[PDB]
Amino acid sequence: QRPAPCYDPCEAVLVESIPEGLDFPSTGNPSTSQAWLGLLAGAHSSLDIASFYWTLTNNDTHTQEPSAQQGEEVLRQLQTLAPKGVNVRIAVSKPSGPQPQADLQALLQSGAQVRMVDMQKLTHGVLHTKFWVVDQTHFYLGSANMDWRSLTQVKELGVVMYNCSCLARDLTKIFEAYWFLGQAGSSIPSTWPRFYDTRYNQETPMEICLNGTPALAYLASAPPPLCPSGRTPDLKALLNVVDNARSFIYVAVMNYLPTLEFSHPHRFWPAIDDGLRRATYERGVKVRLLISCWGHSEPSMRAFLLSLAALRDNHTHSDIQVKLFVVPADEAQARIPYARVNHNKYMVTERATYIGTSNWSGNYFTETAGTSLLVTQNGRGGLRSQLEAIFLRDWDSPYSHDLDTSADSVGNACRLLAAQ
Amino acid sequence: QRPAPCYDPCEAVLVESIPEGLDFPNAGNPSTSQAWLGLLAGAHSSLDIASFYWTLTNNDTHTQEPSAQQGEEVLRQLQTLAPKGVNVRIAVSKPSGPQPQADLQALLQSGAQVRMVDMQKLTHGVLHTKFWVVDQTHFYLGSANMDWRSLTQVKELGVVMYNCSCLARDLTKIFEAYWFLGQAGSSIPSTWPRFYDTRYNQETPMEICLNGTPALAYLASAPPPLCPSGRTPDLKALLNVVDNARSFIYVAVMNYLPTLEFSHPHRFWPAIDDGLRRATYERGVKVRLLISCWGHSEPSMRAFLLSLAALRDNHTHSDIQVKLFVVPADEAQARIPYARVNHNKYMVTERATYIGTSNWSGNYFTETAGTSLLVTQNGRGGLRSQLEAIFLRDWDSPYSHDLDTSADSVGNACRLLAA
Ligand SMILES: *[C@@H]1O[C@H](CO)[C@@H](O[C@@H]2O[C@H](CO)[C@@H](O[C@H]3O[C@H](CO[C@H]4O[C@H](CO[C@H]5O[C@H](CO)[C@@H](O)[C@H](O)[C@@H]5O)[C@@H](O)[C@H](O)[C@@H]4O)[C@@H](O)[C@H](O[C@H]4O[C@H](CO)[C@@H](O)[C@H](O)[C@@H]4O)[C@@H]3O)[C@H](O)[C@H]2NC(C)=O)[C@H](O)[C@H]1NC(C)=O
Ligand SMILES: *[C@@H]1O[C@H](CO)[C@@H](O[C@@H]2O[C@H](CO)[C@@H](O[C@H]3O[C@H](CO[C@H]4O[C@H](CO[C@H]5O[C@H](CO)[C@@H](O)[C@H](O)[C@@H]5O)[C@@H](O)[C@H](O)[C@@H]4O)[C@@H](O)[C@H](O[C@H]4O[C@H](CO)[C@@H](O)[C@H](O)[C@@H]4O)[C@@H]3O)[C@H](O)[C@H]2NC(C)=O)[C@H](O)[C@H]1NC(C)=O
Ligand SMILES: *[C@@H]1O[C@H](CO)[C@@H](O[C@@H]2O[C@H](CO)[C@@H](O)[C@H](O)[C@H]2NC(C)=O)[C@H](O)[C@H]1NC(C)=O
Ligand SMILES: *[C@@H]1O[C@H](CO)[C@@H](O[C@@H]2O[C@H](CO)[C@@H](O)[C@H](O)[C@H]2NC(C)=O)[C@H](O)[C@H]1NC(C)=O
Ligand SMILES: [Mg+2]
Ligand SMILES: [Mg+2]
Ligand SMILES: [Mn+2]
Ligand SMILES: [Mn+2]
Repeated sequence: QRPAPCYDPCEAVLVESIPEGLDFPSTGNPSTSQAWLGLLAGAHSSLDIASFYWTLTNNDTHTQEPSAQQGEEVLRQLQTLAPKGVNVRIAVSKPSGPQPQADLQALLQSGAQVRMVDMQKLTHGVLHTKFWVVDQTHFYLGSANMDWRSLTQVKELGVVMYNCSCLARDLTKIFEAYWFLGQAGSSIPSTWPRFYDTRYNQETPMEICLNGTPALAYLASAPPPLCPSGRTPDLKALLNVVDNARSFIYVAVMNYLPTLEFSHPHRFWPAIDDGLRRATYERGVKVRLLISCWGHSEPSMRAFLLSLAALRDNHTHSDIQVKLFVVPADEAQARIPYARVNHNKYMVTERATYIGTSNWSGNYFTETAGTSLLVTQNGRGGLRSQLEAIFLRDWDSPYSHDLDTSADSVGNACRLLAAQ
Repeated sequence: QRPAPCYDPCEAVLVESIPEGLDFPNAGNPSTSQAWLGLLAGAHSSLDIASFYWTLTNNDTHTQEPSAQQGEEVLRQLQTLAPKGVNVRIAVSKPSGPQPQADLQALLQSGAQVRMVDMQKLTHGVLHTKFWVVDQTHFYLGSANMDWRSLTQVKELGVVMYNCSCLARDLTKIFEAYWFLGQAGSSIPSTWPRFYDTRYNQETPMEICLNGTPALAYLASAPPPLCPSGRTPDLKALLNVVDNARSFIYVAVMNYLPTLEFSHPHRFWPAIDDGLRRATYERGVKVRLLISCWGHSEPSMRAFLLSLAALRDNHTHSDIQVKLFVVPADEAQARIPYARVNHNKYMVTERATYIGTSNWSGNYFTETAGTSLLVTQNGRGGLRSQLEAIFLRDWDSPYSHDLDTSADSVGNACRLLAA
């Protein structure tokens, strides 16, 4: 019945990017930059990267920002891997139109292998997933793109799992589907071959030793056409955490919208929304939704968030709260394209950890590629409590604002607030 | 494979009860009282009544109100039918606990047949339906209970369909299920016998001649265990109207709650709520929900109504609006038990009419008995526009209030306002 357990000494580390000038007067996590540099320096045999886009340099973004140095160093170290014998495979989303690929050209010339995946053709989605698998042993999974802005100008949340080969090998099965689909002539197979299958899923998670105590872990993926036998869909894994919570659900995600954003005519998509309403009304669960806001936020988000916030009622014990996280910007930072936003995508409850790559609207679960890590672990003081502390740090910070906040007071453009 | 059309000269009349003191300047339907007295006077062979409870007299309600006299006259006329040869059959919900039944005892003594239906035992619900079928030819369907207060002290909305035997016989099939289950030793049959089945439903409605022009009509019923082959469930019919609307949905219902109420564990029930959200967001449908409010209103409705009201956004063209209809009550009116509230339960769109007996929460569609009339009819005017005109009269009146209105300022106690 149950699959084999894992004997590897798995260790998980939450890693963040904190934008320049964002201050939290309190503990510290290793930075995305530091963690990535360490992974690269120790890579000896293989590196697989699932990626959305590559802008690791100032030239890529047509900027002259000092704070692009960290991404430029990442690209410099990446270029050293293939010449020293590491097998580098990079899957990247096919861009919407003509676009130079200076980073990937440089990596190809160093000996890395690169394939573009045309998710638009295959599923009408895009390859939005961000992860690394290093020597079939460690992996990074999280919000940070292959982007210098993802290190110093955008807030990111991810995890690095070290020394955990069983789960690294499991994640590689998700990578291999991108790798297969990046080849000329590819199409979605009606049945994925058995070597894509996994035994480790919602019904039977992987038993691992995580920081020296037992834990249950599995990896979910999207979209459904890429799901082989045994692989839990991302949406199912997410809703299972929501449905199982009995005390609180804390969600930090850049975008939340109960719609199929890009499909015509536009379509209502209440899967997650009704899950949250069911949790608070049926089980008294305290729901806190921390949504990001910047100049590029879809303004239709505001009415849907107000609709959830209205479900606060002392007598039913319904208790959903919404705040908007806004990264401030000064004049120089405002000139950097697509920067100064909180990019995290995660959920934590009193009993479970969910760390994802996708924003929370319907296309990310039906058409677009993504991956999430799901962990449960008995006891206190582990990965789950560390992620809860990050959430509460952000939730309580001066960068989080109620929906009635004056837009002219938050330090960056925010479309989801009124002038009132 | 379409079923036979009806050849009867069907004629529909909307009938209301307007509580004493409720004024609408310059807005003219026969009252429930008048319509019921007309049906009783003309009845020559049969009267079937589905009913929730009977309090047609002052003594029933322990009051001394002159406005009870219309209900008392209805009871006096009901007592004349069986002695004159009319077969009277009355189905009534079994009360929660012991209660006197003065009205039904008087009707039994006159020769009427009365059966009490234990819906609590059968389905964990109650027999909430209100309708009359007269001479297998006419019927009343609507919100009014067999209650003197339903004539003069509560606002009611119903319809009388005259001269329409095909549809009246169709409604009797729903009555016959109540009538069977009100017999000692009854149980829900695993399959209902064929004589309960109907051919007229959402997929193939009855073709009738309604006020001289073609129309499509059918009758939906609740709960599912009482549905024989062919009978559309109330919830399916309701959601079909919501899902087919392309311009507006106007709903006037006493209670709206997206829950399976008084269930513990509490159960969320978004069937209708999500249909309205889908309509406004996907199709740009303008939704107006007119919910009643009084001192007995369940206070948890407020958060769910505010949650719908938040979905108004210029650029998505989402446009849901909520108001509360409050019937004023002075200190004398407030001494009357369970009065001074708007009882209507109906929905109208730019293309369809829905008139029901149930409030809009989950138990009414899963466990409790109810019935609704569904009509579509090509053309301007008609029943549909008459019901729309009633809705807008109420919506625009000084008795309808936005959810940010002070609770001091609506003329009666209202639990859904913050003050
Ligand atoms: C499961 O197991 C794993 C593996 O063991 C555990 O992960 C470990 O967690 C440790 C936390 O106890 C963590 O410890 C470090 O965390 C922080 C990261 O330090 C890094 O950055 C520092 C600062 O870098 C800035 O400054 C330098 C110079 O000042 C600049 O060059 C640079 O550009 C930056 O601007 C460096 O100084 C470090 O050398 C390191 O590179 C640090 O904050 C920690 O140090 C201090 O932390 C406390 C409180 O924050 C201070 O009060 C105290 O003085 C410490 O000096 C510390 O170095 C481990 O790094 C991490 N391991 C790995 C491999 O990442 C999981 O926690 C565990 N989970 C459980 C138990 O649930
Ligand atoms: C499909 O066909 C059906 C069948 O014909 C149509 O139904 C008919 O609709 C008619 C509407 O034009 C309607 O006509 C009358 O409607 C009103 C109701 O009249 C009744 O009540 C009056 C009220 O008087 C009482 O008022 C107080 C209230 O506090 C009482 O306490 C007290 O007892 C008073 O007596 C009575 O006076 C009437 O005798 C009657 O019982 C009336 O207001 C209408 O009268 C006005 O209009 C006429 C001419 O239009 C004027 O001459 C008059 O002076 C008034 O201004 C009117 O008589 C029919 O009653 C109704 N038929 C049935 C059987 O119900 C549907 O409308 C049709 N649908 C469509 C879409 O076409
Ligand atoms: C992953 O496993 C390696 C072993 O392969 C760990 O490295 C050892 O760490 C201990 C404690 O710091 C040292 O005593 C050993 O000398 C190290 N050996 C080697 C070969 O490096 C490493 O610390 C583990 N990583 C994490 C994050 O737990
Ligand atoms: C229901 O059917 C009866 C029977 O035809 C209709 O009553 C007739 O109406 C005409 C037209 O006004 C009168 O001239 C006749 O005298 C009536 N006959 C009888 C026996 O009453 C009646 O109008 C129909 N519609 C309604 C709403 O009752
Ligand atoms: Mg999915
Ligand atoms: Mg039903
Ligand atoms: Mn769980
Ligand atoms: Mn319709």
